[PDB]
Amino acid sequence: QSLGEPATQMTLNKNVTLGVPRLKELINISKKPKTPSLTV
Amino acid sequence: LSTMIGKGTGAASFDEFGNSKYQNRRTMSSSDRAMMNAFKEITTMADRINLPRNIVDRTNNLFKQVYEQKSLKGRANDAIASACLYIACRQEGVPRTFKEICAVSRISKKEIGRCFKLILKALETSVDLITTGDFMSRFCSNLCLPKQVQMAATHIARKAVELDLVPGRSPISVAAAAIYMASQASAEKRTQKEIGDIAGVADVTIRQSYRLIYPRAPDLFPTDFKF
Amino acid sequence: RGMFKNLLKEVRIYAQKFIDRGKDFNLELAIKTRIISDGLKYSLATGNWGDQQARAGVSQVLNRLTFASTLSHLRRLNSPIGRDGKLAKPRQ
Amino acid sequence: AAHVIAEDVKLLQFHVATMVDNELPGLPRAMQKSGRPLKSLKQRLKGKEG
Amino acid sequence: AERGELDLTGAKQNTGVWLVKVPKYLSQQWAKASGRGEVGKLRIAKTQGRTEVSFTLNEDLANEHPFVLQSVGGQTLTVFTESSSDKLSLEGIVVQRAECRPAASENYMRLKRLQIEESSKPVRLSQQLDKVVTTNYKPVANHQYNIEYERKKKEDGKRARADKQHVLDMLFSAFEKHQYYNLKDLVDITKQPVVYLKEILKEIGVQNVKGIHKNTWELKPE
DNA sequence: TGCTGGCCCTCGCTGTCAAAATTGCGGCTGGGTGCGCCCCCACCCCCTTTTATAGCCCCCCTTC
RNA sequence: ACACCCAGCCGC
DNA sequence: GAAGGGGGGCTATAAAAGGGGGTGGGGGCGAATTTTGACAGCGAGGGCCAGCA
Repeated sequence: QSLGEPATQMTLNKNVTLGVPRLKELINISKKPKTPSLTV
Repeated sequence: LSTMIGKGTGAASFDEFGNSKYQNRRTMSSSDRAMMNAFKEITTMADRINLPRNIVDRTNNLFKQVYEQKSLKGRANDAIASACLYIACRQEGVPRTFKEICAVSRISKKEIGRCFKLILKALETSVDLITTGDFMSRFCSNLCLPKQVQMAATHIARKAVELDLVPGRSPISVAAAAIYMASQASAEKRTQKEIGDIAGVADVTIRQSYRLIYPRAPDLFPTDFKF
Repeated sequence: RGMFKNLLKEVRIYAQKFIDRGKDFNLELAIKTRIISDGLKYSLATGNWGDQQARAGVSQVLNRLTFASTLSHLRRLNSPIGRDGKLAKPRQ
Repeated sequence: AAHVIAEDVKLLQFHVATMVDNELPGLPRAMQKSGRPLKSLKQRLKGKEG
Repeated sequence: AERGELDLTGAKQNTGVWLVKVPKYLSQQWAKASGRGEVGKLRIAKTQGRTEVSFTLNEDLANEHPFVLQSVGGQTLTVFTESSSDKLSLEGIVVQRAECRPAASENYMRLKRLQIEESSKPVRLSQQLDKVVTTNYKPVANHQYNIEYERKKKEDGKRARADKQHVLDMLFSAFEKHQYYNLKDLVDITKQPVVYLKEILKEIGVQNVKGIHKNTWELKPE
């Protein structure tokens, strides 16, 4: 609950994806990410 | 207690020839099928003359009592159906004529008369004798006549019944005679053919009632009519 | 249109049933007045727009709460996009 | 006939199945008179109002 | 020389014909003329670098139609004929295409409106009845179809039970025409009561099963 | 005796596809309802006939 | 006096 | 030929007789997305073998 309560406050969907779709893409292992990226 | 098997969503239920291999057998006895067809006939018969559903439900009640009485198997179910329609129309105080039932039924007047005679003999009930005043409102309204014509014709019919000008005459004939009375005294006028069309009695019967009711005419009229 | 097709099918079945036996048929009893008078009633009453998988909620009870409510209910539109679907584009 | 027994046991197969599980693909849903697909055991246990 | 042959002499002569589009009122006036001999005059005038084509309606037919030429080389058009003697022929090849337009600019629309009134005549709309109908389901003691059918069941009569020898001769004579028969067809041909005919043919005829339609009877004694 | 390339017989990565499941929490209200059909058997009604009774109605005849 | 189905609406 | 008129048939009441036909009853004929998972093809591989040297 202390993780998912900071999920009803940020918005939905030159940067990678971020927000509730990122949370859904992280807690699912998501074999096909929408914008996977490196930092070299 | 039953269930219906519907059409298949997926194509995995179809055989090589189609036909989906799974369909409703719809057995539901024979007697229930007969009652269902009879109720369908009653509804589509009563909708034609626009009867309220209370008369339809009373007709269904009489049909179920007759069908469970088990005495009228030798006659067409449609005859018992129209007979129960006549009984239910009688018992609500709004009787229809036999010809009006015969118009919306596939059955002759002889058969419906005999079936009505057997229903009253078998189910052991009593029905009120018809009076002329029951038909007056339907006849005037379907002929599109105003309220003063209605009241005058009803008064004429009831006075002709009580004073005894018409021994043994049918109430339908003297009712249409009272219609012709109220019609041929005002601005609007109705021809013999229209009266026979709306009443079912023949024009000869209207002339018989006319020529027999014509003496003592002002006594049959109400107090004021605006001649 | 669909219900007149149904009525024509019904009078066709009736006319066949009294023409195979070899006699004329009366047209007045042939036409079932139940069909058109009941199906339009059923569809406007229930809001299910078909002969019971069809569109649902087409017809609603009028919102007599204030005059603005009545006008806004009479001048309303409705999209068929599945209302539970977690889409974003058509709603904008 | 043997085909009568086969079709009847296949029908009873379908009815026992749709008593146990109704939402499965392929077979048509068993329904009451006038719509309303009947609420089998899956429809009573799984989902929000289960 | 054959029925299907098309005469091609018109193409060999290189005959050039004109195909022209005209509006419908000109066609109606030409139909009303019924081929009296003359419907109008076709005028052509060629300048040093341009041409001008027009048609003038007959004064008697009325009681200007400029022509616009168009491109032809996009297609090759030729005209053939069919005769009542089935002798096909080719008239020629279209070499020039034109169209006819009215010189009336503003008043012509009025005629168009009148043609709209001529075209909105057969389209038909629902009406409102002030009074609900009276003559529906008129009270009648017996239906016309019912009284005709009950009348027709009086003189045709019920099927009288006949002697055995005559119905046997009838059934074998019918068997001579065709091998198999349906029971309802035998009842119609022999004109006998169903139960009696069934009793007679039980002795000599026998049911054979056919899965194609139903179990039917055989009139053969063996 | 060691060496060689043919196909046999086994494995399996992979594309696409089929199967099957899920898709916020709570709540107040009003309204509607509750396949497709033919054939073969028993059982009953009407087919006749007679006659009284009378109103009703079809059909033909007659009038002008 | 219900039970499904549908619709509308409330708070986040 | 439209309209009014007359004569006659229809309706129900009982009852008997036999048989044909009508009727009802039973039975047979045929608008969105994920992960797990298998089907089916293509392809390479170790093995098995007759022939070479």
